[PDB]
Amino acid sequence: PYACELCAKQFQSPSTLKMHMRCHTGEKPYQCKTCGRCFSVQGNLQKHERIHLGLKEFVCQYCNKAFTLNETLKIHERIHTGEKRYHCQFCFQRFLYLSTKRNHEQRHIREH
DNA sequence: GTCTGCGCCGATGAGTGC
DNA sequence: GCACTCATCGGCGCAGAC
Ligand SMILES: [Zn+2]
Ligand SMILES: [Zn+2]
Ligand SMILES: [Zn+2]
Ligand SMILES: [Zn+2]
Repeated sequence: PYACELCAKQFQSPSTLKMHMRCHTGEKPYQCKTCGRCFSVQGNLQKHERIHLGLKEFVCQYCNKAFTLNETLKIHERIHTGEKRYHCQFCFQRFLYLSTKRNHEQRHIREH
């Protein structure tokens, strides 16, 4: 609907195209008031700002370890739930971590 | 050299509400 | 139609264990 003049990717609205163009201009409008690091995406600055607060607000319901970000907590909880979301494309094996799945698939390929 | 665990990013998407 | 918030998910880097 809204196409990028520089790489042909397409977007839904003026605002999402405007956001994508920052990948090409390097514009980073949103500046951390503590350390001065700038971000292209306001939501990414907000994650960063949690680091300076030092409040690890996201707590594991299984072992009670605390984390700075919700996403970091959720990745951690996979250890407890047994969620293995990375599937080998060649066999039944399932993996907790993407890097491990990738190395396992490469072993299939080296065998042909 | 690989597996684990995790800290911190870029960039896109879903949901929401105007 | 539109923008905003937060989720999502890959990438990367690293340290400890083996
Ligand atoms: Zn582009
Ligand atoms: Zn900062
Ligand atoms: Zn836990
Ligand atoms: Zn396999």
